[PDB]
Amino acid sequence: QVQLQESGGGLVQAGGSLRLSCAASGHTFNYPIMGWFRQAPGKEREFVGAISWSGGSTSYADSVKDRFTISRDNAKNTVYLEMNNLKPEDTAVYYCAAKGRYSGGLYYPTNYDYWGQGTQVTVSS
Amino acid sequence: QVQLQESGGGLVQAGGSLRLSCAASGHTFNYPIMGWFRQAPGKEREFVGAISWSGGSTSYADSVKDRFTISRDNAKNTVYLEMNNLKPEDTAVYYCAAKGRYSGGLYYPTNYDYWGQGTQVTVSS
Amino acid sequence: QVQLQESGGGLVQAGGSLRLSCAASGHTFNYPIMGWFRQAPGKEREFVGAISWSGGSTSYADSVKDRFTISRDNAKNTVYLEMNNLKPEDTAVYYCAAKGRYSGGLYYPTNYDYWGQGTQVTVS
Amino acid sequence: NMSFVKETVDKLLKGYDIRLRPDFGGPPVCVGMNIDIASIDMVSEVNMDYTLTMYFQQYWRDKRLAYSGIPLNLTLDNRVADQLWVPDTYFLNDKKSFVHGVTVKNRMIRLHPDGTVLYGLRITTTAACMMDLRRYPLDEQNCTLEIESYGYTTDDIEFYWRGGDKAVTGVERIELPQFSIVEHRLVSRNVVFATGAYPRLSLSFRLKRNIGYFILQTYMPSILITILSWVSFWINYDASAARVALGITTVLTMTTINTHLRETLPKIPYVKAIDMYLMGCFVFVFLALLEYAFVNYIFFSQPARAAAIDRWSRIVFPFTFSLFNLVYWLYYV
Amino acid sequence: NMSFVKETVDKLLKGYDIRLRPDFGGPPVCVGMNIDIASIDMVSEVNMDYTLTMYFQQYWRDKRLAYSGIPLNLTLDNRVADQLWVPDTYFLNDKKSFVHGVTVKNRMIRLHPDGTVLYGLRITTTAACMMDLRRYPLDEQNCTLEIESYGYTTDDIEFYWRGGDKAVTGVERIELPQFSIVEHRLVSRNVVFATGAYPRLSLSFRLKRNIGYFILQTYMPSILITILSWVSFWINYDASAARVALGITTVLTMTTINTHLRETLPKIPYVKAIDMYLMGCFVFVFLALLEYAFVNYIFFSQPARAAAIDRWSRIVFPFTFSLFNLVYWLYYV
Amino acid sequence: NMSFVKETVDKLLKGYDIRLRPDFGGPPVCVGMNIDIASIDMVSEVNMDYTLTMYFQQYWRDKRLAYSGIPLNLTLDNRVADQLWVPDTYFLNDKKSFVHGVTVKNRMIRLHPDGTVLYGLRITTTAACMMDLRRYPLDEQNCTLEIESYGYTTDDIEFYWRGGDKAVTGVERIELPQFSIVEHRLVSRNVVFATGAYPRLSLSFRLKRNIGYFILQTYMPSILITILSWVSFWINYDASAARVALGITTVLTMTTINTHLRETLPKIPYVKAIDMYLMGCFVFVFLALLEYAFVNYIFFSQPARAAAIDRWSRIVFPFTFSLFNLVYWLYYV
Amino acid sequence: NMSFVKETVDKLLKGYDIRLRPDFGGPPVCVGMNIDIASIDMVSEVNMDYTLTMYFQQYWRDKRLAYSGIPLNLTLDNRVADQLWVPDTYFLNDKKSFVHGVTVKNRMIRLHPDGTVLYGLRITTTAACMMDLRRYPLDEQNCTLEIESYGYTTDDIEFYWRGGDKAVTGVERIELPQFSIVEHRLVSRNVVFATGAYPRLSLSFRLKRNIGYFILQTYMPSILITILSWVSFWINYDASAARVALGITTVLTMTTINTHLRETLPKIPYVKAIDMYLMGCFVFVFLALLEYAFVNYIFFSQPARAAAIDRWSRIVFPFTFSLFNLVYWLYYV
Amino acid sequence: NITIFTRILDGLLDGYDNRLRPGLGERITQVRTDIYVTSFGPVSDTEMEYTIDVFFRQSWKDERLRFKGPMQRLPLNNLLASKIWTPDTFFHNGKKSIAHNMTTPNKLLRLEDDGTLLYTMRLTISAECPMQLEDFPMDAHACPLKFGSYAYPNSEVVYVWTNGSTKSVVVAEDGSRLNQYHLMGQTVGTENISTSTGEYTIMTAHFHLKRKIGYFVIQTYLPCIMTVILSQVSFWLNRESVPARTVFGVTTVLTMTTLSISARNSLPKVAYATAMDWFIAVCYAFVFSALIEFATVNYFTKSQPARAAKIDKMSRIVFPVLFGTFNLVYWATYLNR
Repeated sequence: QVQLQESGGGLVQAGGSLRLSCAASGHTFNYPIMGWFRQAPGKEREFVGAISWSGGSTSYADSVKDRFTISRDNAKNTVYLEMNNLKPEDTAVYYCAAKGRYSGGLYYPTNYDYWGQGTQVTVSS
Repeated sequence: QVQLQESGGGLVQAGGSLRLSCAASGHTFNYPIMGWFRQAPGKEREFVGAISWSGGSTSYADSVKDRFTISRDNAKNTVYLEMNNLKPEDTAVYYCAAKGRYSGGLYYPTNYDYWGQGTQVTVSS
Repeated sequence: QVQLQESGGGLVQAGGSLRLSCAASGHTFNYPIMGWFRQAPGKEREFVGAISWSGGSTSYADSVKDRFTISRDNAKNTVYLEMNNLKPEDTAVYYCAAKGRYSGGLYYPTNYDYWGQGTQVTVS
Repeated sequence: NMSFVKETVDKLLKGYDIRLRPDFGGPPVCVGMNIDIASIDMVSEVNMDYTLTMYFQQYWRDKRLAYSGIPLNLTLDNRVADQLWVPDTYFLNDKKSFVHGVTVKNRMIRLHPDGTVLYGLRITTTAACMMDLRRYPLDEQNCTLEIESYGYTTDDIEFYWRGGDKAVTGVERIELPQFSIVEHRLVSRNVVFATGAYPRLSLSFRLKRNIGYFILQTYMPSILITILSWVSFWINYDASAARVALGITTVLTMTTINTHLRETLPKIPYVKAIDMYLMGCFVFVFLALLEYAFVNYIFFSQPARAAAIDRWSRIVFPFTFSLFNLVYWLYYV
Repeated sequence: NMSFVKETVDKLLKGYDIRLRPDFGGPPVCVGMNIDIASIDMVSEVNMDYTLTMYFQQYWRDKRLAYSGIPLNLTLDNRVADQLWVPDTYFLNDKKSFVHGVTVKNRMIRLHPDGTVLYGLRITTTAACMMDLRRYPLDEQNCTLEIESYGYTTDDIEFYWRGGDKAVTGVERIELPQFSIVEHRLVSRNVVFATGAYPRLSLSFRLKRNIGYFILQTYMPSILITILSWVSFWINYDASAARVALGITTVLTMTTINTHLRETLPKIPYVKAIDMYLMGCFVFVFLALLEYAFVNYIFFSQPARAAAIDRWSRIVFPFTFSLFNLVYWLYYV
Repeated sequence: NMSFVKETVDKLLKGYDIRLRPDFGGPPVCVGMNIDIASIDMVSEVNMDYTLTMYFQQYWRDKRLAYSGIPLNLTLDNRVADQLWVPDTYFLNDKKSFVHGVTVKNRMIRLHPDGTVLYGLRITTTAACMMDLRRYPLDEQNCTLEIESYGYTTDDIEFYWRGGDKAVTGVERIELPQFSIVEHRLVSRNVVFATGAYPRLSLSFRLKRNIGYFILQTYMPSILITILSWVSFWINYDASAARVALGITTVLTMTTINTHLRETLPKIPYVKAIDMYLMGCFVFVFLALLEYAFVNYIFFSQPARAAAIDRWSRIVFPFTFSLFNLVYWLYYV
Repeated sequence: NMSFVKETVDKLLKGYDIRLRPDFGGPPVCVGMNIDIASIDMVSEVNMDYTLTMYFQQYWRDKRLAYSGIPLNLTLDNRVADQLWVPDTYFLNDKKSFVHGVTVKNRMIRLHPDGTVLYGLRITTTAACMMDLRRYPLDEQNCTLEIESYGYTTDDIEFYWRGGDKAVTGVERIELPQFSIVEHRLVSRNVVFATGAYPRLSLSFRLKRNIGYFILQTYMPSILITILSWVSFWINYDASAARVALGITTVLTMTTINTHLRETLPKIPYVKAIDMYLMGCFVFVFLALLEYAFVNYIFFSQPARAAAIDRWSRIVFPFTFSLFNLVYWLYYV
Repeated sequence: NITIFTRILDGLLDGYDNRLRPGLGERITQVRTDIYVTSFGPVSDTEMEYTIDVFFRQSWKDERLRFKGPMQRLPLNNLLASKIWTPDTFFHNGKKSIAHNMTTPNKLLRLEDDGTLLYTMRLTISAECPMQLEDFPMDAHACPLKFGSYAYPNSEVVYVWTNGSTKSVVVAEDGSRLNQYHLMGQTVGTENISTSTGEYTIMTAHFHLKRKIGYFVIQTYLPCIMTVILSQVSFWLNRESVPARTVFGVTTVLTMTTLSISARNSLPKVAYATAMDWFIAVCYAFVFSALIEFATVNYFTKSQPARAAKIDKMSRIVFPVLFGTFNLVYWATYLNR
């Protein structure tokens, strides 16, 4: 019912900067929180960030404590992901996804319903 | 004191479609849920479907799903029975009735108080 | 984030009567109840009195019952210690401090958060 | 006979532990549920919640309880429920609930020789649901109801509905005055918390606003004051001291509608759809008083300009306001 | 003697099971009931419910309890009720109820040597009933009360009233201020749910509105403003700047009646009968201001037309409004 | 197997005292906590409190409970909680609270072979917090929540959070309409009463007002009445009997705003920031009526002075009021 | 060691009667109390009551409880309170109270080897106090709190405070918005009922109104309308049709103040001090309209009398009203 | 010693049921009853109920508690009341009651050698009373408080007042917080009400009340008469005030209406002919009537201003007379019933 779409791939040298985006559609009122992950080239995904519907809070994970700043737009129904000082351990696909309202903890991929096909970002030496 | 009126049926051969309707007369406030029957000549009484008071809510039997539609309106306070997909096994005197507000199971014959009688539908091939 | 500052003390002989100044700066509403203190040179520190922030109430130690008084301001919100009947046992450096809304009984020193550099007040 | 049954129950409870769920080491239990709705009481947009009353039923199958000698299917008193095992079951989106205790506590125990146990209740629940009031009052609300276990993980307990064309009845008994019922959906998930994966069944249904009332409340005032703001164009300017008496009143009247009608309204920060509508009708009576404001400054220059203003006037307001309706009543529906 | 009775009761309870209804395998039990009404507190059209307080009584006949040696008919304390069997009984159309526990819990146990057991209660019940407000306030309400068993089917339990000219007393004690009592009816059904057929006794009674108050509230304002809208016809047009001061006020006054009198009213979406009435008196003062609107456009053409309008005027409004009464006050009664 | 576990629990409870905390003579117990927040219901500035609903969890380690023979990690029913030791834990700044008892009492017991005990709850709490309304409504509120033991001193019990980047989750689920969430802080103190030193963990978070609503309520009326107080300067004095009709109305309108808008407001004695604002706009329409008051006393002396007043007038009010905005909207933000 | 303590408590409770107070035949018990106040919630002049929350503590000395072998001072769980003796203690001037039961019931048991028993509680109390509103709102209220035993006479039980400079703490934590705290007093009586003499401890404290708010509410309207009733004296009588438009409005405005401001007020039958004040300002605007009433009857006789009235006028109202202030603001303070 | 009482206590409790009244097959039990009103509560006119706060006391004689002990007066714990027998007491109009359990449940047990029992409770009762508001706000009506024995007929339990018929009910001094009303007198009485089960015994305590009249005069009746005299002195205004009294006589009906709004603000809903509304309408009809005295002039004084000197000069000595005669008739009706 709620269709999602991202943009913003590319490749930078190590330590650079990059920005993401994710579009929304449909009855988005029933999905307050949106989030992101990274399917590793060998492994499964791991949590990185989540944002409230009103745009207030923005919880992170322990490795991505004050590494990446991630923001909010109610008007364009977009989420913006500012990566800075990038690492060679960040070459993966960042999938856009939402959560139902009364729908469990923040870190769990099984929880989410809708999924946008993310881009494959890489980084060099 | 609530007296019903049944009219609108006849003979249609196989593969046809026939509409029937039910007229109401009496203190119609404490009978918010009107319903329908069918009576096979060899068999017992059976339930087919019923309707709300506001009209936005329906309920249908499983076997006779996808061949009838019920809708009501307070023009003459009448209920309507639509048409599709005639099958010759359904030769049965049909019946129209209603139910008190706190009067129980909506699938069963004996829960209903005022039975209307009227037109049979005799079909063939 | 309360910043405080002391002034008013010095070298006063016996029979004196003074005032000190705890300079309440920064936000105040998080810390209503404030109070004063004293500390002998060798003996451990102790409590003298405290006030309601709306000026409704004071409290005092039993040894200095009815002898010291504490002011209250709404304009600059700073407090003062006006008194009479000096006592030579009161030779102590003085201090002011503040507490949160739920931090226990008033008599105990470690329950308070902010501290200023006090004035040496000596009986001569 | 009376003699067989009393010692039969005592064999079923001598040494019966209450602290453990059945089939403890082995496979998880397979519990089915069943809901019959009596009525929905009221919906508070102020508190974002609603109140219903249901009939709540459960199955499970304990091998610890299996009589053999009686062909009948038993029925016990509700005080035996304190001496049996029940699964923990709670409602997630609730605020306050209770069990009716009118003469006794309304719960039912029914037994079967295999071990099938039926457990009925009767619960009134004040459950909260979030509302979107962007399209107020031409809105559709989706207020839900979710059911969870509390202590047991998905390795022990298994919720399931008893058929999607079943297990939710009493639909047409629902009579809200203000709303109307559309659709039913039934959900089975696997929600994972920090402890472990828990099962959940969810009940959800739409709510559609009955539109044919607020015209009588909100719209028909704001319809007519636009027309009463058009009286002055047919008024010849000899009542120039009395034209403004209309123009003060209508602007004042919209202020009353902005406030006295607001007393019958909820309180959200973001802008409702009727607020843009009441913004629109407020602007026209604000500009209709600004007709006479440009009259009295250049009437002394010439009345020939003032003779043509009501030729300009009554060819604009009965079309810009009419096109204001077709923007309004089509962008929503 | 004191000595016989204590060991007599202990023989009646040693080995007495509480988990089973009497005559378990055999015929169903035959339980009669009895209701005495204390008072009805209040009727909320806002919440569609009412609150009464009754005396609730029951019979049944247990062969497990049959003393022989005492000619008297016993009377026990209410704490023995936790050591006996009672039938499950609840109210269907209720919202909240309780049992009065002022000094003790108000329940009575009375015994008989055959086994006839009397069980009294005292329950205050907030029961909901649906209302029809098409003919508000010239309406008749039928608010009911239904009584069911909960766990037992019709193969075990049998409700019956103790005579139709009996078992409901305390009728004339009922004093509602607003309403009046008309008629009583007693119902015995066999309601069938998905589990099985259940018995039901139902209590129902009419409610008739006391009409002689809302004239003082609603009608006598709307009577007089029609007459105050008729002052202008006898007013000669020299106060043409002051005629409109009546015509603004009366249209404004109906708006206050549309709103301030609405504060003392319930909230339904469909149109009440007084709303058509307040629609009618609003139209006449809307057209009475449209008397002077056609005056001031063609008075400059001729006053001879304007000299005849009050010949047209006061021969229409005191008959179309009077015929508006006879449509109104006869279509309802 | 079923056989091992029942006698295993009975060995764990035969001779288990409930009256004493574990490691009684020795070192103090080391209890960790964990809070998950479901939602915050409402914030009453009238009562200075708020209402939330949390998931409350605890650890501790009893050596009295240590099974050995089972590799699994156990899970028991909530009725065993009346046969174990729990630490006393209460909320300090509350006014009324309870535990949800919908089907059972929502509490969880979980065991581990070393002795690690997990104890869950689900509590709705109405906790009070003091508010400062000097900068109303451009304010920041810091409403807190504090947790204490009751009977045990710091020599027996030791509260600690389970990691500062942990133990408070469910943040982004919080949806207040009126407010917004900013920041979290976690506190561990040693509060000393007259009896002895007690431990405390505290939860605190900011509240920021959503500003974009009260312009629609409070400001946009008071914006426009300043402009409607400026109509008279372009009005030529021929309507000297009708100029005052504006000047009475605007001063009257501010009185309605002083009172009818006050109905939607809290009640404190000290002066709110909007009160200085409503004092400011009241003064200008009080002085705008004092324009015409000095007109009518010296117009008879000369109209040449009265010809220059609107040269004085409309060069002062559209700048003193505009500078009144820049004092207002910059002293706060 | 764990071993000593469990059998020690069991020796203290084997054969311990709960039905009797200690030292039953001998001297009366000597129970001391101790109160710490958390906060006072709200004061309703409508209901004449207030709501606080305290910490309630007690001492006594039972010789039945005296351990010897342990140098420590014990601390037990609150479930042992149902197996000990407590004195009956209730509040006299209350209306509804309860004990907080958030996770457990907040009560504390502490022991000592001599037999000194400490018993803590945490009670929220809605206590009623009578108010005098003669000097409203320049009043001083003395709302109290009284504590009694219930069953025991003064031959068995002896209340006493633990030092007058003690036993009531948490004073400066009290933050009422509306009031202010002045003074504390502690009372010990011997109240005699029809049964026998019973002890009582009483807590009492003053309440002083924060005066600096009602000027903004009540006075500053009634200040300015006196000045707006003085506009007409500087108005030359050419607006004789527009002078009355002031004189109607101000008399109407006082009626709104008599009613709309009354909505924020309590309800007593006797006359408040602000009512004499609102009677006073109502009379002057009633007489200011009676200025023009004597104008229009003898203006036709001569304007020379009417030329001198505003010489009579503005030398009386700015002194009789000013002396009306000095009667008002000095008779109270 | 304490131990001496315990064997006397527990040796007494053996073989004592609490399911049977004493003298079950034997003679009738009498019960003595004492009521001590602590602090009477407020009255809501809308809901016809009132709050009362009592120290309710009961007393009777048991045979099965006699002993031979030293102390002869035994104050005991609450929990023995669960173990011993008490009779029951409901209230025939008790809508909601509370027996508090603040630190303990407020009960007491007191014993003697006779087996005389003392068993008291602290109740808080919101009971109801029907009102006849036909003479509002000049009412003086009785809101009683009946109670009787549940579950026991006449031939088993009889209620008797403890003291004589005067001294058995004690009102406190200051606890009468009758803002709105005023307390008049007390009256007790005993009855036998026959119901469906059996004929019972009934206690009755009337309470005569009277309203504080000194509020609604200045609350309501002044701006009535002020607006009346606002219309009646206005006859002495100029006939040549041609656009002036146009606006004037309008608002004198508005103020009269808005006063009737506030009059119907605090008034509770009835279906009666209330004497206040019976006074509002006459007050309401006179700015209705004296409007016509001015509104006739627009049709009249340009036609002929000669007869305007006939009747309008008479108008100054009619309408203030007839209103003034009305108030003498009105207050004569109600102050002496």
